[PDB]
Amino acid sequence: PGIVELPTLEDLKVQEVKVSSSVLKAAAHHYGAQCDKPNKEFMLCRWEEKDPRRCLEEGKLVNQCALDFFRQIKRHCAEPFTEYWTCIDYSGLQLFRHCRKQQAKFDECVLDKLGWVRPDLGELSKVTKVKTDRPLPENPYHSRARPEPNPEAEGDLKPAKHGSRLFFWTM
Amino acid sequence: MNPIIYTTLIMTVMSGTMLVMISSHWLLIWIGFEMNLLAMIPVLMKNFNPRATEAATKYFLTQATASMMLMMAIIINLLYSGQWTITKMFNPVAMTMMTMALAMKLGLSPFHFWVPEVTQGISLQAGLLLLTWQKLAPLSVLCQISQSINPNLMLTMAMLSILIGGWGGLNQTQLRKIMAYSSIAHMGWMTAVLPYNTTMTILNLLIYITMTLAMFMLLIHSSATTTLSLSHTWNKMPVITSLMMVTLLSMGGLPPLSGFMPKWMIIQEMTKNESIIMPTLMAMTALLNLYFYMRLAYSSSLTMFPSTNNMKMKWQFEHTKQMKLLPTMIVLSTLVLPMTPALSSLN
Amino acid sequence: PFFDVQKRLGLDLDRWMTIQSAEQPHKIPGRCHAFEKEWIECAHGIGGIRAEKECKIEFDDFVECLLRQKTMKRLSAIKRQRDKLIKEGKYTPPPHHLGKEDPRP
Amino acid sequence: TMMSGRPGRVPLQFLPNEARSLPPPKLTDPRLVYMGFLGYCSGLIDNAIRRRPVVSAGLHRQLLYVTSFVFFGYYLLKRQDYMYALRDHDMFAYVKSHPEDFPEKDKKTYGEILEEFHPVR
Amino acid sequence: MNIMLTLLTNVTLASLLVLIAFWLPQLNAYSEKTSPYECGFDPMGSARLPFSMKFFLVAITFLLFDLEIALLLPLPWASQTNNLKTMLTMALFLLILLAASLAYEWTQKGLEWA
Amino acid sequence: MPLVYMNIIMAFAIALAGLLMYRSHLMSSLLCLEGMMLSLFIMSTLIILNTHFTLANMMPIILLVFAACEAALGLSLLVMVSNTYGTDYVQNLNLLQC
Amino acid sequence: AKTLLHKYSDIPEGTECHRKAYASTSIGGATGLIVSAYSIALKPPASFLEGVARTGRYTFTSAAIGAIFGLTSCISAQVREKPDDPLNYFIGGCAGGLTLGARTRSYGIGAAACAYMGLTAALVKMGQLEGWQVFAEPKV
Amino acid sequence: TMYIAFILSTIFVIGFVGFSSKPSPIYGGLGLIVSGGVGCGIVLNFGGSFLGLMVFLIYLGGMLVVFGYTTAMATEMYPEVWVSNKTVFGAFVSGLMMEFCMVYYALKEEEVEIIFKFNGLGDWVIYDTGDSGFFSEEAMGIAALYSYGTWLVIVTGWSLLIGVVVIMEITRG
Repeated sequence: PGIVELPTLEDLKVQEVKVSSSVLKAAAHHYGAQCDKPNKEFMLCRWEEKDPRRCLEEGKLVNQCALDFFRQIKRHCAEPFTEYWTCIDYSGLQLFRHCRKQQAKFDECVLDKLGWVRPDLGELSKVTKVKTDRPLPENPYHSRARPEPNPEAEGDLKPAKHGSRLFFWTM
Repeated sequence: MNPIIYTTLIMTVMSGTMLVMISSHWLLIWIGFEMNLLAMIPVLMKNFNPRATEAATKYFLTQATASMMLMMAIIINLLYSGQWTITKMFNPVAMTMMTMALAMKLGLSPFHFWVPEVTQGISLQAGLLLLTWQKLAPLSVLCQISQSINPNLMLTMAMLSILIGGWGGLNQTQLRKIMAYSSIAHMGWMTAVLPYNTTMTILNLLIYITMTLAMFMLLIHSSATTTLSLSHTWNKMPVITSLMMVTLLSMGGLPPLSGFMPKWMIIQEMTKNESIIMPTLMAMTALLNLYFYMRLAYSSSLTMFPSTNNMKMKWQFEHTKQMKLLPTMIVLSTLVLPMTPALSSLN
Repeated sequence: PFFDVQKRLGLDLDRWMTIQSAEQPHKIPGRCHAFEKEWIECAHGIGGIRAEKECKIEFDDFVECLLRQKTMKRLSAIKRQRDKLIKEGKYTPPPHHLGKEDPRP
Repeated sequence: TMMSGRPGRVPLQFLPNEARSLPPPKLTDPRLVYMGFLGYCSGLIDNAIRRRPVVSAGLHRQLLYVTSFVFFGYYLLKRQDYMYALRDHDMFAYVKSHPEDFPEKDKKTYGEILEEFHPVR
Repeated sequence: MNIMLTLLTNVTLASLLVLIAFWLPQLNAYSEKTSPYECGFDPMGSARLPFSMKFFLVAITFLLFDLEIALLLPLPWASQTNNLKTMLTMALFLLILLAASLAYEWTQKGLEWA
Repeated sequence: MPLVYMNIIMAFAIALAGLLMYRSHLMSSLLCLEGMMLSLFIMSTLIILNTHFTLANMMPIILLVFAACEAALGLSLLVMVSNTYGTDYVQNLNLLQC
Repeated sequence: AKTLLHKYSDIPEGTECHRKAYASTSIGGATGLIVSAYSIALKPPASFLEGVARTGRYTFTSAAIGAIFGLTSCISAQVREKPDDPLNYFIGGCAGGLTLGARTRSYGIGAAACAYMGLTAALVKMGQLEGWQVFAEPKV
Repeated sequence: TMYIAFILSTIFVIGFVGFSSKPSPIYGGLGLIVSGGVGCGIVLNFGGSFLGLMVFLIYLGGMLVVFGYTTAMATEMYPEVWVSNKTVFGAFVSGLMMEFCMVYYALKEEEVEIIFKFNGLGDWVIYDTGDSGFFSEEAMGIAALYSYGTWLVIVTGWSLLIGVVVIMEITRG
């Protein structure tokens, strides 16, 4: 067949979000609300192109907005956030119900210094509309031409010319 | 066995066959086969005898082996295709395994050995079901996959089935064993045309079912399981033995009787596909079946055998059990040749 | 005798598990959903005889996805050649392939 | 399997609606009369088996035999005629749509064709 | 692989206990001591003779009951579906059929022994 | 195919050969039947898991159910033979010939 | 199976009689081994040595029949210079039947086997020449 | 440890040979026990925790009733082991030799075609790189039996009830 096109090592280099899973989970609720716009565009791209190599640029914008999200936290809510994710990091399940006291401290500072409001229950799971400008892919599956269907029927029925033409049977 | 329980078991056998003939999933076809076996074993052992237990054990072993091979073939076809639908099987090895399994279920030779034994072990009531209803599901499965069937293997099995059925029928004096070998020969006849035209297989199956229903119901109406016991029936009821002679002549494939229809149509279809040696050999080998049918006709009606004195008392009484379908099955199995152009309805 | 009572009465008794491209709980896609979708849509309505030869590229791709026989053959050839090169010292595995560089997140 | 996979075929339907465009078999059809004859023979055999007067006993039973046989034979014949009409229609359509596979042959009269003469001595 | 390690450690510990049991004590064996125990008297027949099961039917049905228990195990996950009506009806159907099979075996004197 | 598939298919073949080759007891034949059923379960399970055929993950359980149904059938036939002959020896099944 | 068939048929008629005879012998030996296996399965020998003897006898009979048939047919084709005449195969089949009778030590068996085998071999040759299909591919 | 599945499959074949040679059914029982446990191990290694534990549990319970019968029906005064009869030992040795030959042929020769085409690479290769998320895909597919597979549930339940009935009818004399 052909040669699988692969993007070069340079063009898939991004400033990685070098934080931990516990850190991400602590800020996840606010991250979903603030970084909604670029993340949803990337998800729409991946779920319409169905090819990771056709959404690298949108993937880069996810990290850039994710880094910008944490930069504001470090500048306005550094210490209360560090208390929050340290508590979450302790539990093996990384539960939210064992750190509600620290969560309220982080939400209170963020609501004042940055103005962010934590999304309510059942709000980060809703299906959203994404207004993009990249054209909708015409053939995402790279499908071949569908074979021509067989000829479809004909007009009305008429009796067999001489009935059943089975040997000596005249009818 | 309680009549309610017997009716439930019979309905479970029928529901298993209908599941096989109705589903589009291989797993459900295998499930229907399993249900058929599960509900058939006690039906085989309705009358408890050591011979009945032996027949049930042999039938269970054979059908279990066949079902295991069929499920292995299904699993291999899924592995090589990722498909469960009953369609063109995509693996030759899986096709061969499935063909062997289905031939073993049908009793096609050289998987014929269990049929004469299981048929003899069970009563006439169970033998009728075994030789008529138990052939529907595997034949339907074969008809659904006739495109993927390797013609060489199926034709070899059919020819061997006809040869072995004829040869086995000649040395048999037990009526049930004669019926079993005749069933083997007719199954070979049916499976001969499977790669060519399945509607001819359906026609042969219908004709064979009618003939075997008539024969088994006549045997039940005479309560005869051996040639000597059937010979006495000329004295008490000559009508039954005359109808039996007519049905045997029909089973031989003698025109103008209905038994000529399947062989004639099969030879036609096989000659349409430029196969001239195989149908000729099959027609010539049918003469052995015709031979043992004629021998039975002699011992039963064409010639009269010595009766016993106690038949005088039996002369006074009339049969109480009445099989309502027997006259229709006799008529359909003897006088339907003028109606072959009805073949199209089976399309 | 495939008495297709399901298509007649409209019931769906077993057509939901015939293929892996059908609806599955929580929309968990099959490993070869795309290939099977292409093969089925290519070979829909044209008959089995035509589907065997016409939509054969799609079926070959589907089989390759299912079993990965040719991909495994290529990988085995690569492994054998790499081993032969290492035996003769004509090749040196890179540090990221030797567990010396931190893998990207 | 030929007609089993025809497009538009509704499963488990004895007579499709398109069959009504064909003339129904006449009630005086010889095939229908033979179906009635088969029913009468079935009635006679039923009388013979149950040891009752073959030609007179149970006129209602023989009548029912004949009626059922004629009814089912009429429907069976209608289906058979429909299927043969379908076969002819499909064959004609396939011939029309494939002119290359069924070309007209040059019509040479016997005066032109040379067929060898084999004497009988 | 941790479960494999645990299994290996347990098996090795048990086999080491067996080894110490069979090689630490002072062994003095003779024919009479190793003879089968039959409450001080010599056994009449072999212990490998047939031993009739008076509850054979119970075991053969316990086979199918274990099958039904295997069918019922996925229930905790089955409650997480959106088709709770169909799921509940099918689960109750399986349980009703199990109860019906038990009742049939009970009434037809199948659970009784001998 | 992976070598595990080869091993499982070979196990099924060995169990089939064992079942087809009786020696004395009918119990060992049922053992070979159960072994074939187990091999088919393992094969189907590996196939379903590997291809992520989620909706087909219930197939091996159904196979197991009908497997132990056949096992119960075999066990009941075994007890009847033992009751009728005293041993489960396959040679006692000899009345029905040809 | 078809490997041996094409190892025998690809050899042209009346050429390489030794190799043709060897191929026919191999086919006969395979058939005899199949027959021996079936006989052992259906009619069990009392001892392993008895089974080996039965297998050896059947295999030797079948292989001798095949070798004699091949040699006779090829020699007839060579001498008569008629590769496409079924009489060669008829003579080969009758020779095979005579060898079968010799192995069974019965004149009647020998004569009957000669007749039937010769007829069948002539039929096979005629089918090869004309194109008769024992197993016809479904064509309709 | 990269070939754990292959080792388990070899033990599977060994156990199948063990109970296929037909020793005393008691010993065939432990042969099937080992085979079932190792198959559970394989299925666990492929991600089928519930399925593997299910075969382990069912066969463990099933072979128990077989053992009960082995001591009631198939009880020989001298039960035979794999080293008790030259027929049983021959079958066992033949099975082991067949398994070893095929394993050696498959390993030393990467591509092996006995009946199907087998590749000598490790089974880890065929694994997928996808993420199931907060799912046990096998568990969800199995639990879909009560939602999607209503027909399967009905047929299986009916078959089990009819199986109980059939057992009672068979074992009644």
